[PDB]
Amino acid sequence: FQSMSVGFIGAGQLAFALAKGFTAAGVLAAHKIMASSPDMDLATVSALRKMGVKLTPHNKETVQHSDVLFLAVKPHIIPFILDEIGADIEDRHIVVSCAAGVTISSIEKKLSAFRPAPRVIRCMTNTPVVVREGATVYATGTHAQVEDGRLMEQLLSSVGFCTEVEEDLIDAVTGLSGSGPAYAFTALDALADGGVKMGLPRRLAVRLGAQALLGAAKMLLHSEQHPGQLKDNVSSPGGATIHALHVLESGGFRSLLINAVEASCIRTRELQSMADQEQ
Amino acid sequence: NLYFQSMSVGFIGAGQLAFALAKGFTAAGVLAAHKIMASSPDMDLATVSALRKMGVKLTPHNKETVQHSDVLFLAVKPHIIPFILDEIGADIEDRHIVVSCAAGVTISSIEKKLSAFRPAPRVIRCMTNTPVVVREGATVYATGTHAQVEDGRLMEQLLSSVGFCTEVEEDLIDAVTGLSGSGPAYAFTALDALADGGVKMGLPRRLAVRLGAQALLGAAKMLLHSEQHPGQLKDNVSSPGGATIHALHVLESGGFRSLLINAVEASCIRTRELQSMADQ
Amino acid sequence: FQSMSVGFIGAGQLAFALAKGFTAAGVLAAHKIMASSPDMDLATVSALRKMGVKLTPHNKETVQHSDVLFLAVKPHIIPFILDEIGADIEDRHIVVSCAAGVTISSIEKKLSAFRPAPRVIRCMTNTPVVVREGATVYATGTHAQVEDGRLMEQLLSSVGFCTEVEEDLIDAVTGLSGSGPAYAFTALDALADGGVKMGLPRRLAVRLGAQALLGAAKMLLHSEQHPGQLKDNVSSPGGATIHALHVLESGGFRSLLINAVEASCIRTRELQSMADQE
Amino acid sequence: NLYFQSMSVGFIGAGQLAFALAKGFTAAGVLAAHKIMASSPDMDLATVSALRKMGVKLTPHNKETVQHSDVLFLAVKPHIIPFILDEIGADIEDRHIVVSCAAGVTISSIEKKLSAFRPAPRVIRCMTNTPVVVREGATVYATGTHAQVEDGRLMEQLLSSVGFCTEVEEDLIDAVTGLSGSGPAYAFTALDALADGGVKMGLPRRLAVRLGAQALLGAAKMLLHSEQHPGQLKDNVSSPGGATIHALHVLESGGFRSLLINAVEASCIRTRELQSMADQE
Ligand SMILES: NC(=O)C1=CN([C@@H]2O[C@H](COP(=O)(O)OP(=O)(O)OC[C@H]3O[C@@H](n4cnc5c(N)ncnc54)[C@H](O)[C@@H]3O)[C@@H](O)[C@H]2O)C=CC1
Ligand SMILES: NC(=O)C1=CN([C@@H]2O[C@H](COP(=O)(O)OP(=O)(O)OC[C@H]3O[C@@H](n4cnc5c(N)ncnc54)[C@H](O)[C@@H]3O)[C@@H](O)[C@H]2O)C=CC1
Ligand SMILES: NC(=O)C1=CN([C@@H]2O[C@H](COP(=O)(O)OP(=O)(O)OC[C@H]3O[C@@H](n4cnc5c(N)ncnc54)[C@H](O)[C@@H]3O)[C@@H](O)[C@H]2O)C=CC1
Ligand SMILES: NC(=O)C1=CN([C@@H]2O[C@H](COP(=O)(O)OP(=O)(O)OC[C@H]3O[C@@H](n4cnc5c(N)ncnc54)[C@H](O)[C@@H]3O)[C@@H](O)[C@H]2O)C=CC1
Ligand SMILES: O=C(O)C1SCCS1
Ligand SMILES: O=C(O)C1SCCS1
Ligand SMILES: O=C(O)C1SCCS1
Ligand SMILES: O=C(O)C1SCCS1
Repeated sequence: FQSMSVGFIGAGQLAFALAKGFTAAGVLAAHKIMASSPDMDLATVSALRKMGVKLTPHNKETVQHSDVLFLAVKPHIIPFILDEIGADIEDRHIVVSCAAGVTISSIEKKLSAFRPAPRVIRCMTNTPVVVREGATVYATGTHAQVEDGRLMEQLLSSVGFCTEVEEDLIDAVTGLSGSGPAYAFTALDALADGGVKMGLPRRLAVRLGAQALLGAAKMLLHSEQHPGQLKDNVSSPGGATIHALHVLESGGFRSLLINAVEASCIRTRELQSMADQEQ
Repeated sequence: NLYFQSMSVGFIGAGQLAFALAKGFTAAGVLAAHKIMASSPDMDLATVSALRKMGVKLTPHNKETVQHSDVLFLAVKPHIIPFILDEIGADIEDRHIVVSCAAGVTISSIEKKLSAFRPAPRVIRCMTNTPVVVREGATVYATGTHAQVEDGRLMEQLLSSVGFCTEVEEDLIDAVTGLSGSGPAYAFTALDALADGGVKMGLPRRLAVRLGAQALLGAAKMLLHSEQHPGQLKDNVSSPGGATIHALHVLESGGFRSLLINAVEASCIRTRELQSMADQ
Repeated sequence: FQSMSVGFIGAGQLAFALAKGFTAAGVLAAHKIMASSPDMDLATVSALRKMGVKLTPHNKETVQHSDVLFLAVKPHIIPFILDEIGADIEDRHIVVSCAAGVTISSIEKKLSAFRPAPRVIRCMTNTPVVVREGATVYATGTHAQVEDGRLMEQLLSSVGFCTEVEEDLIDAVTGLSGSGPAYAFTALDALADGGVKMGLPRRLAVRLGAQALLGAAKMLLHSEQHPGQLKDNVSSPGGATIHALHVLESGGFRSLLINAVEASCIRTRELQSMADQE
Repeated sequence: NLYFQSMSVGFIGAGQLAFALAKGFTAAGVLAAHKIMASSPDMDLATVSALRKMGVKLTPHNKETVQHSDVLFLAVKPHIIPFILDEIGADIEDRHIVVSCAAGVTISSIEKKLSAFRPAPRVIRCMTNTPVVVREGATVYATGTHAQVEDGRLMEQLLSSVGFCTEVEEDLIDAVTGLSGSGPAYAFTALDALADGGVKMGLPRRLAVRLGAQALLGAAKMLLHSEQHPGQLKDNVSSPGGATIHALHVLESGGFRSLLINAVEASCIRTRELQSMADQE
C-alpha cells in the first residue's frame, strides 16, 4: 500500500531477476516498475515487457518515474550514467547501486555536484531473487536516512535473505554469494554428469543433485551445528560417503572453492581500481 | 491435508536417519509422534534422547517395534540388516510393509531372509537422505516382488511429505546413493570451504556461512524451477570480463567438475562393493 | 559488386584465403583483384596468380587500382605501409585493416597527416574464408560512411559469418575465432592419433574426426539449445561418451581452452602496446 | 533413386538417435515422414513428441514397427537389444534388413539370436552420430553374414543422404565409436569452454558461442577440403611471435593433445567392455 515506483537503469539479467522477484512477492505491481536500456532488442527486455514492466530507451524517463532507482548496468557504465542523469536525481530519490565493485564514494562524488545530499545505498544481491531466495547485503551512504536503510531491507527481504553490512565487506560478499550461484550451477552440472556416468537418466540426475544441494543448504541454515558436524552425520564408518569425501579431498576440492571466492573478490577490487584510475 | 490415521510406523534403529525421518514426518503433520516407535540397543544416544522429546515411543526390543508397527523402517547399518531379519523374521505378519533404508542392501537379500519364515513378505527398498529433517529430502524407492500396488503408492505418499520422492528400478539405487544419498556431505564440505574463502577475503565466519548456504539454496531452487540447462543459468551470472567468470576459470583449472564426478562414482562403487561382500 | 575493384597490400596466407573465398562466392571477379608483395616468388603469390589475380611488387599500383583496399601485412609492417601509400589514398578509398591488434586510431592518425577523413574499417577474420566458412567481425572508423559498413558486411558475409562489433571487442575475438582454427587443427591431429591408437587407419581417423567436429559445430549453430544440453543428448547413462567426457574433465580440458583464448587475447594486447610505445 | 522409391523404414526405440535419423532422412527428402514408423514403451519422452509433429507414425508395439518396415533400425540402449531380439525375432522375415545402431553390440550376437528363428537374417551394424540431424553425420557400417550386395549399397545410399558414410570391417567400429560416435560431445564441451574464454576476455556470451562454433566448423571444413596435414594448416595460422603460437603453447603445456587421445581411448574401451559384459551374460 506504499505504491512505490521503482526504476531500473539497465534492463538486463539482474533487473529481470529483481523485477520478477518483487512482483512474485506482491510488493510491487509490474506496471509500477520502469526499466531503460538503449538496446531494446534483448531477451531480458522482452521478458520484462511480457511481465508488464514499463520500458523506455530514455534513462531520464526512468529517473523521473522512480522513487527507488536501481543502477543495474555494467560497472564501467555507472560513471557515464551518473553524468547523464545526475541533474535529474531529486531529493526524494533513493539511489541503489547494484554494480559490482562501485563504491558509494564514487557515486556520491558524481551526484553531489548536482544536489548536495544524494541518498545512496550500495547492494550486492544475486540471481536467486528470481525465486525469492536471494542473498543480499547493503551499505548505506553518507546521506541515506535511517528510514532509507529500513525501506531497503524490507524491499530486499521480500526476495531473499537481506542484511546491512559495512561497505568494506561488499567485494568479499560479491565473491561468495554474488558469484556463488555460478559455482553451484557448475557443481550441479558436474554432479549430474556423475549420476549419468553411474547409470542414471540425465533428467533424474539433475533433479536429485539439485534437491540434494537445496536440502543440505536448508539443513545448515536451520541448524546451529558446524557444517563439519553435519557431514559427520552423513558418513557411516567404512561407508560410501566417506569414500567419496576422500576423493574430493585428494583433488583439493576445498581449496578450489576458496580459490574461487578469492578470484572473484580480487577481480572485483581490480576492476574498481581501474575505474578509480580512469576518473 | 494428508494424514494416515490408521498407520503405525516403526523404526528398527534409532539413529541419524530414524530421527531425521521421524522429525520430518511429525513436522509434516502426517504422523503423530506417539504413533511412531523406534528401537535401539543403546538408549543413551543423542538421537534417542531427541526422539524422546518429540514424543516417539522407544524400546530396546525390536520385537516390540514389529508388533506395534504396520510400516517398518529398517534404519540400521547395512551389515546389521541380516541379523535384524533373523531376529524378527518370525514376527513379520501379512499386514507389514518392510521398508529397508540400508545403503546397498538388495530387495533380493531381504526377501530371501524373510521368506524362510513366511512367504510373500512385502518389501520396499528406499534411498533417502538427511534433509528429510527439514522436509527437503530426495528419496527414491523400488517395490519388491510381493509389494502390492497400493504399498508403493502409500510409501510415495508418506515419503513425499518430507521431500522429493519417485519410484525407480532397483538397479538405479546404488547410483542414486552416490548422488543424493552422499550428496549432502559434498554440500557441507563445499559450504565449509566457501565460508573459509569468505573469511579469507575479510567476512566474519557467521555471515560467510549464512551467505554461502543461502547462495547454494537459491541456486538449487532456481534450477529446480527452471526448464533451462545449468550451463545457461551459469551464463546469466557471468558478465563479460567480470568477477564470476574469473572465478569459474580457477574452478576449471583445478578440475572442479571432475572431482564431483569422481565423488559420485566413488560412492556408487563403494556401495556396490559393500553389497558384493555381503552376498559373498 | 560489378564495378568494385579490390586490392590486397600483402599477398600471403590471408590475402589468398580472402581472394579465393571472394571469387568462389562469385562476388568478385579474379581479374578485378590486385595484390602486392615484395617477394614475388612466394608460394601464396604463385597461387594467387593461378586463380587470375593481378600481381605487382608496387604497393602504389594496388592503391591506384582499387576502391576497397585490404591491408594484409604483418602488424609491425602496417605503419611502414601507411607511410608509403598515405599520399595516394583518395576520397574513394575504403581502407580495411585485417592486421591483428592494430587500432583504428593508429591507422587514422597516419593517414590523416596526408588527407583528412580517411575511411577506415578494422576487421578480424580467419583462414576458413578460403572455404567460405570464415568468422569475421569488423568495426567502423571515425570517417567511414554508413554505406561503408553495409558494403563490408555484404562482402565478408559471402565468405562466412560477419557481424559489426565495437572495436574494443576485437582483441578478444582474435583470441577466439582468429586463433580458433589452430586450436581445431591441433585437436583434430590429436583425435586422429587417438583413432589410430585404437586401430583406425590414419586417413579414416582424420576424415571421421573432422566430420564429427564439423557436424557438431553445425548442430550448435542451427540449434537454440545450450552446448551443455546438446552434450547431454549424446551421452547415454553408463555409456562410452560419458566415460570419455570424464577423462577430459579430469585433465582440465575446459580450462585449457579458456587458457588459450586468454593467452591469444593477452598477446594481441601486448603486441599493440609495444607498437603504440614505438 | 529406385532404392528409396517404396522403401519403408522403422525404428525400434524413439529417442535421440531415432529422432536425429528420422529428421535427417526427411530433410534430405529421401523418405517421407509417413513412411517412417517408430516404437517406444514410454510415449512420455520429448523425442516422441517431436517425431509426432514431423508426421512419423508412432506405436507402442515393436511388432507393428517390424511388420511396417523393410529396413529396421535398432535404436535402443545396447543392453536392451537381446530382449528386443527375443520379442520380435519370430517376426523377422526374409525381406528385412536389420540395422543395429547400438554401441558395441556385435553382428555375431544379433545373428545368433535371429538365426534361431529363420536361417539367414540380413544384419548390418552401424555407428553414426547425432549431426545426421543437420545432414552432417559421420557413419560407418559393417555388413553381416547374410547381407546381400545390394543391402550394403542400399545402406550406403541411405546414410550418405545425412552425412559421410563408408563401409568398414566390424573390428573398427568400437574405435569409430570413440572418435566420431562420441566426438560431438567432445566438440560441445570444447565450444562451451571456448565461449567461457571469450566471455572472460570481454565478449558477450551469445557472440562468443557463435564465433567459436563458426571457427570450429570452418577449420573442420578446411581440413576436409585440403590435402595438407593438420600441422601444416596449423602452421599457416601462426605467425612468428604472434598470438596464436602463444595460445598453442598453453594448450601444449596442459597436455591438450593427450586428453583427446585419452578420450577416444576411454570411449573405445568402454564400448568394448560393455559388449564383453553383454556376451558373458
Ligand atoms: N547478473 C548477476 O548475477 C548480478 C549482477 N550484478 C550487477 O548488476 C549489473 C548488471 O548485471 P546484468 O544485469 O547481469 O548485466 P546485463 O548486461 O545482463 O544487463 C545490462 C544492461 O545495461 C544496459 N545498458 C548498457 N548501457 C546502458 C546505458 N547507457 N543506459 C541504460 N542501460 C544501459 C544493457 O543494454 C543491458 O540491458 C552489473 O553491474 C553487475 O555487477 C550484481 C549482482 C548479481
Ligand atoms: N545417515 C544418512 O545420511 C543416511 C543413512 N542411510 C541408511 O540408514 C541406515 C542407518 O543410517 P544412520 O541412521 O546414519 O545409522 P546410525 O548409526 O546413526 O544409527 C544406527 C542405529 O542402529 C542401531 N542398532 C545397532 N544394532 C542394532 C540392532 N541389533 N537392533 C536395532 N538397532 C540397532 C544403533 O544403535 C543406532 O541407533 C544405514 O543402513 C544407512 O545406510 C541411508 C540414507 C541416508
Ligand atoms: N593467417 C591468419 O590466420 C590470419 C592473419 N591475420 C592478419 O593478416 C595479416 C597477414 O596474415 P598472413 O597473411 O598470415 O601474413 P603472411 O606473412 O602469410 O603474408 C604477409 C605478406 O606481407 C608481405 N609483405 C611484407 N612486407 C611488405 C611490404 N612492405 N609491402 C607489401 N607486402 C609486404 C609478405 O611478403 C607476405 O606476403 C597479419 O596482420 C595477421 O595478423 C588475421 C586473421 C587471420
Ligand atoms: N545418441 C547418440 O549419440 C547415438 C546413439 N547410438 C546408439 O543408439 C541407441 C540409442 O541411442 P539414444 O537414442 O541416445 O537412446 P535414448 O535412450 O535417447 O532412446 C532410446 C529409446 O529406446 C526406447 N526403448 C527402451 N526399451 C524399449 C523397448 N523394449 N522397445 C522399444 N523401445 C524401447 C526408449 O523408450 C527410448 O525411446 C544406443 O544403443 C546408442 O548406443 C549410437 C550412435 C549415436
Ligand atoms: O553413510 C553412508 O555412507 C551411506 S548412508 C548415506 C549415503 S551412503
Ligand atoms: O559480472 C559479474 O561476475 C558480477 S555480477 C555477479 C557477481 S560479480
Ligand atoms: O551415448 C553413448 O555413449 C554411445 S552412443 C554415441 C557414441 S557411444
Ligand atoms: O598469426 C597470429 O597469431 C594472429 S593472426 C590470426 C590469429 S592472431
